[PDB]
Amino acid sequence: DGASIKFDSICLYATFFPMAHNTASTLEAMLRNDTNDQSFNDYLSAANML
Amino acid sequence: FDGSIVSSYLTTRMPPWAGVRQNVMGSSIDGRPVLPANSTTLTYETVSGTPLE
Repeated sequence: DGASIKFDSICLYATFFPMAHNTASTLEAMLRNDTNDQSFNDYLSAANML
Repeated sequence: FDGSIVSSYLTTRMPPWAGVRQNVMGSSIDGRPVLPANSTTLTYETVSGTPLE
C-alpha cells in the first residue's frame, strides 16, 4: 500500500585506536603467526530445518 | 559621542573563522535561501531535502 525508499552514498566508519608506529608492527607479528589466529563463533551457531 | 576612538583598543588576538565580523546572510555560500549568521535556528541541523538516486 504505497511506500518508497531510495539512497545513494554509504560510508565506512572505523573507530579503532590512535596507535603507535612502534608497537603496531610488533603486535601484528604475533597474530601473523601460524600458531595464533582470530577464533569467532556464536552462543547459538545452530542450523535450522523449516 | 562615545568613549571609543580612531587608533583604538587592541584586541588580544584575532579570531580564526569568518563570522566573527558579520551578521549578514544575503551574501552566503552558493545558496539562494540561507539561515542568519547569529540566529537561534542556526544551532540545530535543519536538514534541507528532496527526493535523490
